[PDB]
Amino acid sequence: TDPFEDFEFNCNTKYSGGVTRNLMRELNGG
Amino acid sequence: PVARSWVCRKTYVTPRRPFEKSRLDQELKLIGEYGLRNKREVWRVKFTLAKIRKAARELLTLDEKDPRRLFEGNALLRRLVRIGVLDEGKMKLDYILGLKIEDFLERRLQTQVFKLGLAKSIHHARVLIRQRHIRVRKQVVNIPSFIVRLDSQKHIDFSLRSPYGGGRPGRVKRKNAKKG
Amino acid sequence: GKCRGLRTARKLRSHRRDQKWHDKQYKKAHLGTALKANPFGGASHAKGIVLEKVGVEAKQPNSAIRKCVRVQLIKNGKKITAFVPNDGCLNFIEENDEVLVAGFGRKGHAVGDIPGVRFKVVKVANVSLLALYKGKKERPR
Amino acid sequence: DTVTIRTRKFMTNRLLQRKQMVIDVLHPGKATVPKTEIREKLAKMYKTTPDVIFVFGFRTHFGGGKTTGFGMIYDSLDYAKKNEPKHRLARHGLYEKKKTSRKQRKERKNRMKKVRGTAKANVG
Amino acid sequence: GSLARAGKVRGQTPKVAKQEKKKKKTGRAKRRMQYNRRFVNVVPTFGKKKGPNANS
Amino acid sequence: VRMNVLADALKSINNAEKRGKRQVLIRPCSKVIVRFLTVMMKHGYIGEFEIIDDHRAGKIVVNLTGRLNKCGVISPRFDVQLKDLEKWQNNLLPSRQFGFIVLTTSAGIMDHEEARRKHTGGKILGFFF
RNA sequence: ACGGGGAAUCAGGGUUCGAUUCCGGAGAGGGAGCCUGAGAAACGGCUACCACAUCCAAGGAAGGCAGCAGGCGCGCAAAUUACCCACUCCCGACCCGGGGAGGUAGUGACGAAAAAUAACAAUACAGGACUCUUUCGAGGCCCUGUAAUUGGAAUGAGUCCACUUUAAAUCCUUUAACGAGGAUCCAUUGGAGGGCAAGUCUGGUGCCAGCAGCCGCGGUAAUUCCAGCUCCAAUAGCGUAUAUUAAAGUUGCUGCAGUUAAAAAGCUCGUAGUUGGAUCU
Repeated sequence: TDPFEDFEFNCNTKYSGGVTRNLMRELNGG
Repeated sequence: PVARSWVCRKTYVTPRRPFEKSRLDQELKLIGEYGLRNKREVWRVKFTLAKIRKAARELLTLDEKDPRRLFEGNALLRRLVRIGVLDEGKMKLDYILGLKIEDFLERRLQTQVFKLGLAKSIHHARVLIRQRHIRVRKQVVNIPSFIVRLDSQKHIDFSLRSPYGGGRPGRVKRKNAKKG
Repeated sequence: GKCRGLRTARKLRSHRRDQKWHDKQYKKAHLGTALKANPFGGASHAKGIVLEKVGVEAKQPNSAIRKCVRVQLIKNGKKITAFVPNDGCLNFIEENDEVLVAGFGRKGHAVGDIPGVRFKVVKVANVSLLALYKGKKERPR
Repeated sequence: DTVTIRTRKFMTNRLLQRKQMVIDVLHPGKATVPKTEIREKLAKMYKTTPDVIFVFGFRTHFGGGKTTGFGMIYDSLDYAKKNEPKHRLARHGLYEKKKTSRKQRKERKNRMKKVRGTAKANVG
Repeated sequence: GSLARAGKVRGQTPKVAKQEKKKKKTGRAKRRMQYNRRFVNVVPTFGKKKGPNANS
Repeated sequence: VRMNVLADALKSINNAEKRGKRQVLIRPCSKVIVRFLTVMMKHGYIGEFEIIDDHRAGKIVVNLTGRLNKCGVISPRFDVQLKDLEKWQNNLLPSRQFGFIVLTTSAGIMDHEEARRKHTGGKILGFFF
């Protein structure tokens, strides 16, 4: 599972918040 | 009409944002490092530090020769150096604003029992103090939050009735001796 | 602009006190008509007697039947509609029994799907709906 | 160790014919010393009889080290019986309180309030 | 708009009994366990900065 | 109409300093304007100025060293005690290291630091920093 | 709407609250009128009417808990018909009598303070390695770890004894006996899409049941319902309803706005009101 493109093809669907949260967790994990 | 007193106060403040990640991490670091029980101990030390900072900040707006500033600032500084939070070399009102929460957490009896070597770990120090094994001078102290003064640091012994320092075995040792 | 004079205290005070009425929350809390129209009469909770069970169709995008009960309050006899929160919880309420009812959490406003219902049932027959829901307590036999 | 007695705030009260003091009791590994043993110790320390020595209010410090209380040594036993609270005398068997409860006395008083003359003695 | 189905889904959900798990620590011990999990060891990480309850 | 000529003087100085002009004309002049200007110039904000003495009410030509960030008046002239001075300083001044509040006190027109030294309150005229 | 001292909140400015133990006032079912007295328009004093209500042999008599307990009713909403004058004081002719004032206990998760529910070690293993080496490895050279592993230590919750406490053991403290391995002597309350900390894991339901403060989830992979597991937030506490404070610079004195978002009167005059030019050492 990859947050980077998950955010790129889910930000309009029901899962926008989860994939956005995961992508920000990858970027700055602390 | 009753002869009782209703004077009481709360000793901590609940944070404004309940779920700040950095705040949670810092508070957990403090709890783990000093072996505290919950976040309320962190918040209590935070509240005392905040009140001391507030008094110092108010006193720093007065004139440097205002008699109330002199009296109250000298009292506050003497109190802060009494418990060893502040070095007596740095005894100006502006150095009070430089104190951290960990300076006040360092003076706890739990931390001091761990540091003086009477305990192997900080949690061991907590269970030691709570189990009436640690005395300050001649007084058995059950409170891990006991803030040790500078003049009291040199006298933190292992109690005169504790199995570890006084010479009477506990229940477990006595029962095991009675087994054989 | 605004008058800034050393002797304008009366003008400033009167203007602020007159303009505060155009604030909706202040006018609600100080006029008293909204307190008179409040079924609870300023109370946080109220007991009532259940008159019937009703099913209130949800709002336009959603599609469900919310379970509510008409309850007549003991204190003043006013009829209200109280939403029975959890699922299978309407089976815990009988006709003409006694319930405790609290607000819905929006200070006399409808909440979510349910239209025109601003109350929720908290107790029934002196046992809370949560104690019956989780099996901790049973309805008296 | 053994029990030790010290008398902190000694004072000679000639107005009540006694000597009043604060008693510190060192009992490093024992239960709180009974008042009677403390009275014997005070009698030995002050060269008098333990029947004019009244001790009370003994609080043991946390941790079990010592006990602190108050004590009073009277000039004689009659001066004691004159200046002493009745309960501290009864703790020595020198005074006996009434048996009746407050309720019985109050109801009896109100009953006698309803009669006039010697008939008051005939109520109860 | 019938009231006949009121406990439908809860009534027909297959009951599963809770497992017999060990008691969790409480108080200072639980906080010490959290501190050890989160700040002392980095065992479960894969370098990807996931969540504590990540199932993927 | 024209009330508070000090407000006009300070606004003219402010608008001229913003535009970068090296001199400003203030009219009419008054004792209070000259005292405020002297308080500014002692602290080295405006520099020297001249008073054109026309025979009805003076005018002033004020040189403008580019050191004045803001100058303003406080209207109405609130009466300020010694205790309220710190609150006024917090409200008006950009920092505790620079900037002055000017008061008219019975000892004259002077900055807040001078009034604290002299142990007197007064009425706040304006500020500059 | 009893007033104030004051309380909550608050950067500064404020906003709400104050029946409530201290001071002042008022009342003793509603009114009214009085006796005695230094002092009362007194009600644990009287007289009458009004309302309510009691005993009656129907001729009469007798009432006043907004004192302390207690009962009914009301309601979302509040404790024992307990012990004592030992303390604090008050009253009396009085060193002695009395005091539901007051004290002491009982109920008490209003609230506030301290503070348990484990600590250590040997033993797999995990990783680093402010330690040694041709990757290698020695990682007891430090620190983790559902390991129901094993091992001895520590101790109080509890039961109990003697003191001490106290007017009377009415707790706390003190001593002693017993008292932990699943230390079963078993911590819960809300949540896990976002706001907001923490699972698009599995099973069930299929715009139903329900969730959801708001946006929203659910019409067959439901990150949101019902559950299992796991996880996180606070923790002997946590959720909910309502009032209120900050947030709210969305009441703006500090400190808001008015072309088009809500908004400058159709226009002018004009009395109160507000403001009012330089100048006197």
